[PDB]
Order: sequence, then structure tokens, then C-alpha cells
Amino acid sequence: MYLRITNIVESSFFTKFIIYLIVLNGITMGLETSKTFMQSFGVYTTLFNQIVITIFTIEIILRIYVHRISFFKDPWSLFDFFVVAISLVPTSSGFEILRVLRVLRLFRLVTAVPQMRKIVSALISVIPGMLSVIALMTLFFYIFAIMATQLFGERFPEWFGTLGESFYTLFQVMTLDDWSNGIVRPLMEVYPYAWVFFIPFIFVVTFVMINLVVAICVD
Amino acid sequence: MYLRITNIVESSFFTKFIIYLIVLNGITMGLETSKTFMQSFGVYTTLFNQIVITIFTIEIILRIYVHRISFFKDPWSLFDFFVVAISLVPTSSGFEILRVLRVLRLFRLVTAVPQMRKIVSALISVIPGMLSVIALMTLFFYIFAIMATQLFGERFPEWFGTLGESFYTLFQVMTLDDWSNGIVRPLMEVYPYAWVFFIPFIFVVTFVMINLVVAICVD
Amino acid sequence: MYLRITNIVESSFFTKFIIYLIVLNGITMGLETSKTFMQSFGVYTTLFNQIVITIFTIEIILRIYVHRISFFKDPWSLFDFFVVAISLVPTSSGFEILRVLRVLRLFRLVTAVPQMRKIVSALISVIPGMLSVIALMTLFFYIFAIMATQLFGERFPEWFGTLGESFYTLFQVMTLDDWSNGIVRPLMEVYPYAWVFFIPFIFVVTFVMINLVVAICVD
Amino acid sequence: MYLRITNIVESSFFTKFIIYLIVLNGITMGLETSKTFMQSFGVYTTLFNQIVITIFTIEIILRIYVHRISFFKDPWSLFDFFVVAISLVPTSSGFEILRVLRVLRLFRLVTAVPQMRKIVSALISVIPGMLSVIALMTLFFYIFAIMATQLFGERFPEWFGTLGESFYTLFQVMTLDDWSNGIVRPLMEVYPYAWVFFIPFIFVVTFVMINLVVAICVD
Ligand SMILES: [Ca+2]
Ligand SMILES: [Ca+2]
Ligand SMILES: [Ca+2]
Repeated sequence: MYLRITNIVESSFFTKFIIYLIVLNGITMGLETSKTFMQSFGVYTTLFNQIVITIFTIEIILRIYVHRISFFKDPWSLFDFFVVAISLVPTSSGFEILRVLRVLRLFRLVTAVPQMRKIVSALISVIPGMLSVIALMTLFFYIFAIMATQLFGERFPEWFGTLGESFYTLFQVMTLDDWSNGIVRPLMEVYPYAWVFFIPFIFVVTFVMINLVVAICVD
Repeated sequence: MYLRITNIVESSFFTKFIIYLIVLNGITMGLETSKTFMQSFGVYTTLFNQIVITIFTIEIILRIYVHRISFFKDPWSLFDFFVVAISLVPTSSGFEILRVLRVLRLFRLVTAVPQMRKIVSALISVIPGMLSVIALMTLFFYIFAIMATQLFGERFPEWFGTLGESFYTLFQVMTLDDWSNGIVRPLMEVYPYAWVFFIPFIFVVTFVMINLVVAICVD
Repeated sequence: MYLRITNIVESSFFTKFIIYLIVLNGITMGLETSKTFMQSFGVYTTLFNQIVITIFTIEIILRIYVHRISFFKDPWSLFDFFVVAISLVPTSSGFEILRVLRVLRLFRLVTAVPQMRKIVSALISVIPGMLSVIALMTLFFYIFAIMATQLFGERFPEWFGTLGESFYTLFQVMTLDDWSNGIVRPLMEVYPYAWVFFIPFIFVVTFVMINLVVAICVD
Repeated sequence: MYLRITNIVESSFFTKFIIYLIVLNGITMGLETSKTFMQSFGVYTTLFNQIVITIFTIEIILRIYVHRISFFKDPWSLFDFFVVAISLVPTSSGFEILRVLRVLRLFRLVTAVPQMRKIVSALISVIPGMLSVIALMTLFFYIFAIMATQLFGERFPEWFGTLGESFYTLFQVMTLDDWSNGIVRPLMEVYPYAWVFFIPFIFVVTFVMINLVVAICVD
């Protein structure tokens, strides 16, 4: 039966049927957004939803008999396994985020269509050439975040009262979002010299980000 | 009579006469901004307007004889038809935006002057080389915008209550505009982990956006 | 006497004596900032100022005999002329910005020193290959600024009441400064669809601005 | 004993032991953040901290015998000296930042592990190409800041009262952070024309910065 199903699986119709289902389930989940639509046709939605999840498990079952170990060594394959997995956890218990993480299956439209795969892969491909810097930054963030927590988190615990918060705040300064009037100006009403901490910080972190951008304009 | 008018239309004088009306009508439309100017010379400029709109339809009518099916296959030409057409719809009824859309005819200074035409075309040509990325992002937005609406729209309907509002809010976070103490920090007062949605969101969407600019610094 | 003075003017001493005066006057101007320093050594600094102003006119006089027609055709020279002229307008009368524009003489350190000259010139030379785009943008701003004054100016005059006010607002949105919470969200409390005016505006204006940056990494 | 020690110091195991201590003292400093942790394991860590500091002074002493004058001419060596020297100053007297600047020793994970040094050096190397511009700007910032103080610091001393305050404000306007609603709009309720000072200031300073980024994407 193997070469029967391997012919079924590899069939354009099967792929196109899958891609068709995604773009239908995509449309379905945007309608699940409306409180109106849900009162009207929620049942229609929840069963069509449960149907699709079965069909996707069927497919993923078939897809593995036809690739075995080659499958679990394929990123894209792995992804699809993992996304439908989430979608499988019951409509109750644990963390309600799961019910929400389900919408991640609309990322299968990226996986099931090349060019997208191309583009995604084009994008991803740039990452390893950056991990040298990224690690540099995270070391930097970590070091300043600790200075911040023990320089400012007593009078300003919302922003710096905890390592986690200093990170968050330092990240915010880095996106340069409301970073003067929002955070540094106030800091200075108590600590005149907070500009000595954050102006160097800004320079470093912005400079680095410019280099990292130009690095992707080279390789 | 064809070659008579095909010599009128195709003439230098004709083109430079059209350009002369545009830069005149453009100056006329900025004087219609002032409530003062309108109480004195308002009548002058309303007629001057109807005059030019005639002249432009006369011209467009002429322009079509001289070109026929060639004309409805030229972008720049089509534009001028559509823009003058908008300028024809009576100063009443339906919606008033059409009265406001009339100011789009000053885009003819682009259409009817090279260099501008050149420069506009330079920019536009880059678009098809982005459409892979653009599509990617829209799918990304769509996925997150749905996830946000069902994670935050109950307590925070201003921002995430409707699919569209999540789109809007998400675009805002992307421009990195007051996303911290303007959206995220609030959200957190209720959903401590909301950083886990938005910090990732930010990496991806800024990352991508960096690439898309590096692409346009290659082609 | 000409070649005697033409030897004074071209003299390394003279050149370096000017450079010496600038950096001294510059330091003098940041001391004039302090209310304290002015209550102590104000008269010192006022005379030291009038002195230098003569020295710079004497020089610019000497400089002209030595160069004649050649001098009013040298950018860096013309500047130096005009910027000293400003410094000559009596410590009174007309506008008091003239008392303030006097600190533009410290832009002579750019003129009277190469490398600076080099770099400034390097920068400036990019401008002409941008005027095609800059033109395009101005037309765009002007078109959208008009629309906005006749679409939000009536209820929202602080931000769109006048053609000038809209230009400013539009410039603010373009720099993405508080554009959503500060501008578009409010607007939208009255005009639900203002987003249809601003999101496109923002795409266009930033796209164009991306190109112009890549343009200065082609040339 | 020189070659005995020159073989200890230069040894891989000595390096890998130093890197191992950094990564441990690193972890331990992010734990000293928790007030909880300090009330339980505080003594453990303060002792652990004083230990490593000796080990680092021992090492830095050893490192010097093995290199002599070659050592105080190596950036990376000097750094480690100065950072450990700070850490040597007793847990008392003076400013309190020295007790905080102590966390700068986690910058040794950069100095004493290749790849970072590479990347760091790749960064720094770019700086010399920038110092021509950087200077230009700093003359500019100095010039406008003086103008600003005498144009706006009487009504608006928070932001422009002092030469230093204007620096800071100008820096802020440059990062484009809340610059309209937060600074320039206000100024305008008193000085209608301040946009004439800040629109140009913004152009100039953003232009320059675009070049400077394009400069680094070529050299
Ligand atoms: Ca910003
Ligand atoms: Ca901002
Ligand atoms: Ca803000």
C-alpha cells in the first residue's frame, strides 16, 4: 500500500487540498473573532474546526509513513508536526493560551507554499552571521540591567526594581521609545547624573545596531 | 481632422500649457485653505476651478482620440482620467471626501512632467521585489492580530477588542510609537506576561523590516 | 603693498591665528551662557568680543584685496563674509535673533579648517542627487497637508487648522513622533476613518524615505 | 621560575579557568540582585565575591611577569587591569558607584574569549572613519545648544536653562523622542517660530546620521 499512499501524499491535489484548507481555516479564525458571528454560526465553526484538525493529523500521519526519519530531520516538517500538536491538546485544562496558540497553524501557509519557504529561509539564513553580535548585546544588556537594578530600582521599582524590569526598561530605552520624558528625565529628578548612565548606553546600543544592519548589507 | 489635433495635443505648447495650469491650480488650492481669502476672492477661485476642470476634460477627450486603446494601457494616462473623473462628480451628494479627493489632481504635476515620472517609476519598480516580504508580514500581522484580539480585547477593547483594532494597535507597536508606557506596560498591569507577546513581535517585525531595506540596497 | 599683504594673508601664521581666535571666541560664548560668569567677567567678555569682531572684519577686508572677484565666488568665503556681517549689526534694533545668530561665526571653524571642509563638502554633494526625491516629497506633503486642513482642521485646529499647522503635524507623523496616541487615535474618536488617511501617508512617506537612504548608498 | 609560570599563564587550562570564573561570578552577580537571595545566601556570595577578586588580582599579577612592557601596551590587558583595579577599591569610602562599577568585570568574558574580541574590534575599528563627522556634529550640537539656551531657557529653564540642559534636550530632539508634543509644540505657545529652529536642526542632524550609516556601509 506504501507506493499507493506515497502517490497520494506526493500528489499535487493533496498539497493543493491542504493549502486550500489552511486558507479556509484562516478565514474561519478571523470570523471566530467576531462576537456576533460566534452567536450566529459558532457551532458551524467549531465542528469545521474540529474536522480540519483531524484532516491535518491524518495528513501528518500519512506524511510520516512516506518519509519516516527524513521527516523528523526536516525543519518545515517538524514545524507542522509541532503546530498540529498544540492544536491537539484538549479544549480545556492547563493554560488557556493553548486554545490561543492554535492560531499558529496559519503559519502552515508559509510551510506549505514555496517562495514563502524561500523568503522565510532567506530571512532565517541571516541569523547565524549575527549571533556573534547578538551575544555581544545580550552580554551588554545583562551587565547594564544589573547596574540599573542596583542604581535605580529602590526609588523607581516599577522600572528597575528587578532584573527582569531593568531588562524591560533597558530594552525600551533601546527602542528609543519615550526614553527621556518617560524614563530618564524622572530618574534625574532624584539622580541628577542618570544621563551619565543612559547616554553612553544609548550610543553603544544604537552604534551596534547600525553595524549589525550594515553587516546584513554585506553578507 | 485627426492629424490637425494630433499636432495640437502632441505639441510642446500643449504639454507646457497643461503644466502651467497645474502649478496654477495648485497655488489656487492652497489659497482656498484660508477662510479669509475665501470671504474676499472665493468666487474667483471656484470659477477658475470649474474652468480648469473643463480644460482638463477637453484635454483628456482630445488625448484619447490621439491614442485610443494605447491610452487605456498607459499607467500615467489612466491616472489622469481617474483623477479628473473624481473632479467631475458634482460638488454635492453621496460623500464629501470626493470634494476633498479633488486635490489629487495636483499629482498630475508628477504625471505630466518627466524626472518626476522617472523618479516615481524608480520607486515603484522596487515594489514587486518586496511583495514576497510584504505578503509574509501581512500573514504575520494577521496571525498576531488574531492572537491579540483573543488575549487582550476583553479587558482592553480600545486596543485589541476588534480584529481591526489589533491590526491598528499592532501597526503602532511596529512603528515603535509609544508602545511601552503607551500600550505594553498597561497591558502588563493585568497580564504580567504580555511582554512575551510583544517583545518577540517586535524582533521579528523590526528584523524583517531591516532585511526588506537591505534587499532594496542590493537590487 | 599688495604682495606684502598677499604674503600676510596667505601666511600660515595668519590662517592659524584665525583658527586660534575662533576656538577662543567659541569658549568665550559658552561662558556667556552662565549668569554667574556674566555677573563677574561680563565686561571682559563683551570687549574681548567687539575686539575679535574687528579682527575678523579687518581680516575679511585684507582677504578681499588679495582675492577680489575670486572671493565672491568661493562658497566658504561668502559664508564667512555673511556670518561676520551678521556679527556687525549693532547690539540693538530690529530683531534680537541677530544677537543670537552671532554664534554662527563658530561655523568658521568648519570653513577655516580642512578635513571639516572636506567632510562638509562630502555631505553637501549628496544633496543634488536627492532633489528629485525631495521635490517629490514636497509635492506630496503639500497635497496631503491641503487634504488634512480640509479634513480635520475644523474640529482639530491645533493640529490642522491652518496649512502651516498641517505641514508641522504631517512632519511629526513622518518622524513617527507620538503619531497614534498623540494624533491619529484622537482624530479617530471623531473621524473613525482618519486611519485610512494616515496609514497610507505613513507607508508612502517612509517607503520613499527608505529609497532615498539606499540612493545615498548607490552613489 | 619565569618559564615555569610562563607555562602556567600561557596555558589553555589557565585561560579556561579564568573564563570559567567569569561565567560563575557573572551568575552570582545577577543573584545578588534578589533581596530574597541575599537574606539567605548573602554571606556565601560576598565571600565567593571577595575570593574571585583575589584570584583575578593573582592572575593579573602573574600575567604581568610573563609580558612586562608588552602587557601595558595591549588594550585588552589594560582593560582587565583597570576593571579589576576598580574591583579592588575597598567596599567603602568615596562614591558608591565604585561598588557598582565592580559589575564591569563581566566585560572580561569579552576580553578573555576570542570571537567577542574579534567582533568588538570589528566594531571599534569603524570609529576612526567616523571621527571626522562626529566632530562636525559636536561643533553643531555645541552651536545650537548655545543658541537654544539664549533663545528658550528663560521661559523654559527645565529644558534649556543651562548649556548642559540644552545639550540634553537637543540630544533628545535628535533621537526623535517625544520631540513635538513633548518639547517643540510647547515652546511654540510662547515662541511661535521655534519650529524654524527645530525643523532645520532635525534635518541637518538626521541627514548627517544617514550619511554616517552609509559611510560605514562602504568602508
Ligand atoms: Ca522613534
Ligand atoms: Ca517615539
Ligand atoms: Ca511619547
